[PDB]
Amino acid sequence: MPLAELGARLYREKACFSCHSIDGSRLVGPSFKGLYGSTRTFEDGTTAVADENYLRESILQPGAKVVQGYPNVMPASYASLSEREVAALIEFIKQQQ
Ligand code: HEC
Repeated sequence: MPLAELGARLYREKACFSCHSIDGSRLVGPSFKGLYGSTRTFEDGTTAVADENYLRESILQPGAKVVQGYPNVMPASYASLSEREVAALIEFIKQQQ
C-alpha cells in the first residue's frame, strides 16, 4: 500500500486524530495543516523548521522538544512505531497544506 494512504489509515488507527486536526483547527495539539515546512518555536524560545527529521523526532522521541504554548502530552507508545509506519505518517503530514 502507498505510504500516503497507509499514513491516512494510521492517522486514525494510532489516535493522532484525537489531538491533531487536518483543517487548521487547534485541538489538544497543533494542526497538521501547513505543518511541514513551517517554523516552530519551542517552550525554551528556540526555533526550528519542521523538516522530515523534526517530524520523525516529534513522533519517535515524544516530549523531547515541545512546541510553545502546548501541554507536554505526546504519547509514549509511538516510540515503538516501525520505520514504514513513521514514513507513512510523515508522507500523510507533508501533504496537509
Ligand atoms: C494528544 C494526547 C496527542 C496525540 C494522541 C498525538 N499527539 Fe502529537 N502532539 C500533541 C501535542 C500536545 C503536541 C505539541 C507539544 C509538543 O510535543 O511539541 C504534539 C506535537 C506533535 C508534532 C509536532 C507538531 C508541530 O506543530 O510542531 C508532531 C509531528 C506530532 N505531534 C505527531 C503526532 C502523530 C503522528 C500522532 C499519532 C501517531 C500524534 N502526534 C498523536 C498531542 C498529541
